[PDB]
Amino acid sequence: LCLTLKNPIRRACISIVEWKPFEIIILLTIFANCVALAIYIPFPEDDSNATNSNLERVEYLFLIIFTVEAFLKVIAYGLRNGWNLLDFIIVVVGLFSAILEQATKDVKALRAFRVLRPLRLVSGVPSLQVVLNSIIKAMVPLLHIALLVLFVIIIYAIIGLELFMGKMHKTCYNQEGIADVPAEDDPSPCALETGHGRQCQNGTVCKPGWDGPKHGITNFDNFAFAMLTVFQCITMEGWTDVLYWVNDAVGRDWPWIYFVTLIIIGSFFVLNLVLGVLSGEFSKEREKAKARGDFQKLREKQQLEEDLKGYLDWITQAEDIDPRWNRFCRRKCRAAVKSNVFYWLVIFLVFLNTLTIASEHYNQPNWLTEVQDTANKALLALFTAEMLLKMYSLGLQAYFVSLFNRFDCFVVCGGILETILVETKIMSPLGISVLRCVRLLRIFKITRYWNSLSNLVASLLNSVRSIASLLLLLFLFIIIFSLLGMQLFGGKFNFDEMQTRRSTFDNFPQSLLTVFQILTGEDWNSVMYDGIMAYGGPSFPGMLVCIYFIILFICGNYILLNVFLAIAVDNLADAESLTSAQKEEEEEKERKKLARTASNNRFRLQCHRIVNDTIFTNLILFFILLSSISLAAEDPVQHTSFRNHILGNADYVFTSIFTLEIILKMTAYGRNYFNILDLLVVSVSLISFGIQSSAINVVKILRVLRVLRPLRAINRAKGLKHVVQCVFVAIRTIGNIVIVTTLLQFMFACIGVQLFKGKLYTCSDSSKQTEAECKGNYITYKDGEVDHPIIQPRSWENSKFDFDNVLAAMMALFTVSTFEGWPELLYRSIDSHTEDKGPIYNYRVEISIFFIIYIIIIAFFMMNIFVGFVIVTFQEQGEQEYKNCELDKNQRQCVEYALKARPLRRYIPKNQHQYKVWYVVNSTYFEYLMFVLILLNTICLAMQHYGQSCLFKIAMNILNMLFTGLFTVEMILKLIAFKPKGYFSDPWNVFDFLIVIGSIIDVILSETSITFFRLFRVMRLVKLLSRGEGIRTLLWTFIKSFQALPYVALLIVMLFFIYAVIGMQVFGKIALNDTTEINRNNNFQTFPQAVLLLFRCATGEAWQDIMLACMPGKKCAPESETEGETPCGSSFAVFYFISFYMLCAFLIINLFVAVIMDNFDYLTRDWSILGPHHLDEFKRIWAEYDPEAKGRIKHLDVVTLLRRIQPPLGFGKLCPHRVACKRLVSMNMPLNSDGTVMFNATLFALVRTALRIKTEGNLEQANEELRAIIKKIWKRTSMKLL
Ligand SMILES: CC(C)OC(=O)[C@H](C)N[P@](=O)(OC[C@H]1O[C@@H](n2ccc(=O)[nH]c2=O)[C@](C)(F)[C@@H]1O)Oc1ccccc1
Ligand SMILES: CCCCc1oc2ccccc2c1C(=O)c1cc(I)c(OCCN(CC)CC)c(I)c1
Ligand SMILES: CC(C)CCC[C@@H](C)[C@H]1CC[C@H]2[C@@H]3CC=C4C[C@@H](O)CC[C@]4(C)[C@H]3CC[C@]12C
Ligand SMILES: CC(C)CCC[C@@H](C)[C@H]1CC[C@H]2[C@@H]3CC=C4C[C@@H](O)CC[C@]4(C)[C@H]3CC[C@]12C
Ligand SMILES: CC(C)CCC[C@@H](C)[C@H]1CC[C@H]2[C@@H]3CC=C4C[C@@H](O)CC[C@]4(C)[C@H]3CC[C@]12C
Ligand SMILES: CC(C)CCC[C@@H](C)[C@H]1CC[C@H]2[C@@H]3CC=C4C[C@@H](O)CC[C@]4(C)[C@H]3CC[C@]12C
Ligand SMILES: [Ca+2]
Repeated sequence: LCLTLKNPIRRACISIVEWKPFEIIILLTIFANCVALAIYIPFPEDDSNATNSNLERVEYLFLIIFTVEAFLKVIAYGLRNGWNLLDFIIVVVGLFSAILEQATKDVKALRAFRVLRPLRLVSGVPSLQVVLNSIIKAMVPLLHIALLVLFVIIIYAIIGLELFMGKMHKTCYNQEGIADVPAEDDPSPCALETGHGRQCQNGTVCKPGWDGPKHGITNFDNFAFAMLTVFQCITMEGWTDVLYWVNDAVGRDWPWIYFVTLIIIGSFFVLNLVLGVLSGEFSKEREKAKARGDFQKLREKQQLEEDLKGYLDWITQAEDIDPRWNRFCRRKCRAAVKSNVFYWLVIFLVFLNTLTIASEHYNQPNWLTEVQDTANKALLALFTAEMLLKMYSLGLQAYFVSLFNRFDCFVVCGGILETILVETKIMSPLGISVLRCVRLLRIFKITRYWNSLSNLVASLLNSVRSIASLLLLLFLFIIIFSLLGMQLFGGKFNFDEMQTRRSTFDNFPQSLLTVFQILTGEDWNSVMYDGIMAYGGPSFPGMLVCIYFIILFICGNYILLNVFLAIAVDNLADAESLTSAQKEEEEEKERKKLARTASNNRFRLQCHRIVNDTIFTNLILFFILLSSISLAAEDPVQHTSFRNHILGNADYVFTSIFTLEIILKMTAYGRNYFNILDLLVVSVSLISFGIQSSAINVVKILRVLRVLRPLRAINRAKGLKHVVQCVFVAIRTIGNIVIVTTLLQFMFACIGVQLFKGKLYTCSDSSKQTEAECKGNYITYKDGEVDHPIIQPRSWENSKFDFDNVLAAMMALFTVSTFEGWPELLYRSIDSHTEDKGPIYNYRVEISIFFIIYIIIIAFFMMNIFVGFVIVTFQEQGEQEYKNCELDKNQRQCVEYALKARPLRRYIPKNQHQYKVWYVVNSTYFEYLMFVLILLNTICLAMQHYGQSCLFKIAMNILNMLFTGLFTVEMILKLIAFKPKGYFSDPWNVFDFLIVIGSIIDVILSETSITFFRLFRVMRLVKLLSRGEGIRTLLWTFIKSFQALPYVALLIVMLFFIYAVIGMQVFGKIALNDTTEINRNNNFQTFPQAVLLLFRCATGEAWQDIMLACMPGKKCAPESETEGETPCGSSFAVFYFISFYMLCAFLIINLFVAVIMDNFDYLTRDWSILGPHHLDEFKRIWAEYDPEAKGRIKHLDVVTLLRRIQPPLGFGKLCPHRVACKRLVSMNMPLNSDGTVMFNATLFALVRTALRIKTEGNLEQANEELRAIIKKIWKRTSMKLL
């Protein structure tokens, strides 16, 4: 009993009264310890107050309590538990820190263990323990993804180390010497005159001796810096900063490949991998939950509540019948509610209330607020009257039994209280009158799929327990890391720079806000840089602290994806399935009612023969492609060029051929909605000729309308139209969530308008607190130097995104929900003081919850609901294939593999010396030696550092030559072992051969530059990825899935093309300028640059800033040619940049899930039972027993064949000459000769003996079944007939 020996009971009588009362006092002690840790405020440079001293005093009490508890629990038994060892080490480290603090007086750094005490609160309650274990157990399948991410990070770090090796160290120094790097405020790297980078064409010169872009933290100077930069880029946070810095230090044409490929491979592909693996795991758990019958409990309770709703009023209807005026009164009112007019009346009143609420804005007219107040009072009175009419008619038990009627009742009861409270001047309105807009969802009742939304809410209310437990786990994780961050960076974020940091760890609320901002992944690298500079800096011991921001980013973004996706998936796997269970009851029941009550020289010779043929079908597809290419190659920045002349003239013939084709189209038919489209587009193209001098506004909507050229090829490309149709179907399916999310967004926007109506204004200098004061000039000091003053004008400006009215609030909340620039908006809204005034530092921190709750509800919950709904909808679309035969989706594939299998060829040659080298090469020790040598070579490669010694470089070159020569030696022997005619018949052998000859030419060039071939040396490391079976199979299956669905990605390609063109035609002129989001690096001036900008926006880097930088009121380039001051730049940027972000993202969700879809077979596999992986090794073990594919085996070979098969496929460690061989020989094998039994026959016999066995005499049943529902067999199983 985990005790064995028992010491005398005289002092071990402790397990008697330690069950009920000793299990809770310790939990309260832990809670008090957490509160005390939260109260502690870290001061910079040993400062303190009274509260810190009191807390340090009570820490002694907590330590003695925990030590007494540990001693009592240890005298009970001599710690082996996982969660008790943690308590023991916590208490021992606490004692050590306490004695060190008492004796020596880093001591303080040692007490960072205190943050582990809240974690012990998990162990107290098993309800959180089980959910924590469920969260943890999902980490095992993602270890392969983690290893892949590590390998790609290492490879890209080495490649970037080779490419960008200390190049980011030259900048422009305006002063005659190196004093204060006089290059604006944030200097950028530059290149010398002989270089291809950026040269400052000013009075300044490019001179080396520069620390680096981000204080020397972001650069590929050595392996650690390069790896950190690659990770920070792969997290898709500030990768464009690194890209632009490299584009300034080196040329702009080469290094985009590195970052674009890194983003595509290490971010999008990895996210797809994670989503697929997690979806498979959740589907497996959902299928496992059927045995427990969780869905049965929800189903019975669903059909029971509707019984009570229709029965309580039924007996209430009996009360209304006279066997008093009261019953007559109740009868009239009861039928008044169920009149189909009262419902529309209350809907109209709700819409009127929404109209009244949504009409509030900054400095609204007085009559508007008077009508707002009187209409609000009238509508509140009418809604109270509606409440009274409904409650009296149905009754209290018949009213509160409805879930919705519990919502509007609370809404009215709280709204009247808030109304009176605001009326009596207690506080500004909170906004609780806005949630009356939820009742506007009652319109869905008339439409179909109202019950589908009700099923989701019912499932959520059923699973509220698990939802609360998961949210508690997330909150505890956030609290623990906030305490750790407060301990590590408490008061260390105070540098000399004029702008004090807002995202610090000074207080507990500030630490919570910073940790939440890091978890959302927005500007987390800035916090990491501040934390690095908080310590010594870019040195060896001052950089390790960066790992704190890595685990928090890795262990946090993971937890969310197992908290808000699972909740989204399971509660959507119930409701949909729930809606699948009732939707037959509403069909059979009526069927019960129905079953009772009812009882011209235009022919295919010279004008149409070569029209409908595929040749003409795909000949015009090439011409549509060429027309699109010509459209994409225009020059927007200049209106009159010879380049625009040829393409502006090449379309004249292009439209001439297309117009000719339309003549061939009017004769064939007298017309669906496709052959008009092109015609209509063609009908627009002729206007291009009829312009003359009227190019004022007609062409401004004529040239932009040319982007419809690519999208008319969907009709002529079968498969693309199918994908578009599937996309439209998915849109119509997801509308049910889209409308609800939009309504919730509108509600939050109204609340935000009520909160920050005009409060976000600020003046240029913080001294002036009103617009009247904010006038004239003021004096600002450059870089916080009292001796460097500059006059600057005083400006009274609003926020970039404000809450002045409902539309501005919706824009701001959208930019917040995209996680772009939300910390700045949060910290600007924190300072909002009064309706028309300026900001006060940290006036209301508590308003931050508004920006947090929203992010929890819209950003994290609604989006995950969206993704899970897409996943479940696609799964049910792929699952409804009504093929319910005997073989249940597994034996079908097993029999297919058994039929489509063949032994592998031997290729074991004679000429024993060649056979001797073949035996040497194939040995596993040789493969281990190669893996060791590859690791050594990549270690040598990952050792070069900036500022290295010349002898170091010579030694590295010598080692490179030695390793390369050894690899050529290995390649030659291999070649002689496998012969040139068979050595190259392997995907990996050709890969190795190209690298070796690619690593030789540059070796020759070393003694004679170009660095393209050097990178080949790194690529050999990818061979190490082909060693683990699971990761290799996962990668290969995902790659095949991507190969099988090209048109889904073609949709994203087409969307990128169209938008780009649109951006080139509209925003393609705006002048390039620094200190602006439109510069040499980010612009619409060329098609590749527009594509790069759109990729940047799809990644979501600073798109909310490019939108503002594309606003009207900009000058544009002198290349394009009175009134041209700044009349150049449109207001389309609101619809252009928002819609794109909502479209592209959706398309990506379409590409991910689909790729996941057709790959469920691997994702939900249950490797324990038989599967294609198990049957794969049969060929590998019979390859050496069959000279070729053939199909002829040895009768005696079965002796070792039966032994070599694994227990999952064959038999365990039992004796071979036993019932296994008896059953193998006793069954009905084909009636061939002694050893002329063919491979697939034996394979089918083995797979039949493994599972799915039947009585003798049913072989012909399998024979007819393998041709009825199983795919074609081509009469190839003649030798397998018996
Ligand atoms: C890659 C994105 C920006 O390009 C898109 O356009 C997609 C269309 N938008 P999306 O919102 O991507 C953001 C989510 O990435 C999660 N993330 C990432 C790495 C990780 O290790 N763990 C993890 O949870 C996350 C941090 F939670 C975010 O919520 O799409 C999704 C929406 C819901 C669920 C999954 C993806
Ligand atoms: C089908 C054509 C329009 C697509 C679309 O319409 C919506 C209306 C309301 C809410 C969402 C959408 C929507 C999206 O497809 C969509 C939008 C966003 I924002 C979104 O989240 C991505 C931004 N952010 C996550 C919070 C990433 C950091 C996702 I996933 C899907
Ligand atoms: C059912 C709901 C969504 C309907 C709400 C629509 C009406 C009431 C809203 C939508 C957009 C709003 C406008 C948005 C912007 C401005 C500009 C501002 O200088 C005066 C107010 C004004 C003109 C708002 C008045 C109210 C408005 C017209
Ligand atoms: C996230 C939690 C669970 C674990 C992460 C470990 C972090 C917090 C720990 C592990 C190793 C630690 C570092 C180890 C060594 C040094 C050098 C010293 O001169 C200052 C502290 C510093 C820089 C530590 C900072 C905190 C640190 C980075
Ligand atoms: C599959 C689709 C997206 C491929 C589209 C390829 C076409 C549109 C691209 C590929 C290469 C591109 C060219 C590459 C380089 C330049 C030089 C630059 O000074 C003007 C644009 C110009 C001339 C580009 C025009 C557009 C272009 C021709
Ligand atoms: C990724 C695997 C396979 C190879 C890389 C692991 C080892 C060899 C790497 C990891 C960290 C690396 C070190 C990181 C930092 C420096 C400081 C620099 O001034 C000289 C090189 C030196 C000392 C690197 C040498 C190589 C190194 C020790
Ligand atoms: Ca960002």
